[PDB]
Amino acid sequence: MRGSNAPQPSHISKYILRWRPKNSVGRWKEATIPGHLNSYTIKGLKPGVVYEGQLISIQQYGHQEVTRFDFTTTSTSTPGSRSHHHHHH
Amino acid sequence: GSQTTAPDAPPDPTVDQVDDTSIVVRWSRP
Repeated sequence: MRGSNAPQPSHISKYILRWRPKNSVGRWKEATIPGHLNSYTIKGLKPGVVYEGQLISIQQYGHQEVTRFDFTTTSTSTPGSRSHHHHHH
Repeated sequence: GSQTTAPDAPPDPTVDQVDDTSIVVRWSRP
């Protein structure tokens, strides 16, 4: 409605998902996701291996935003940390 | 350098549903 025409400086043409295991400082694996998706199922990740990840959003204006993230880092391997020994109420 | 002072940078992607060799990585685009 009302045209809604505006050069919004936030239009992604493609998302590049780059991941590489911490045991490798070599090449990153690259997967390109269409610039209208918000999730990707990465196949080829080793279980129990720390990975480096980079989400590069290529915007139509040639604007590149690289969001660096990590995987296999949130290891909730709590060895039964019982601190509860006081009954409330 | 940090040229992008505008908030058109995707927030930290969330990794859910971890399989043996696959994940679901979800990101929020501006």
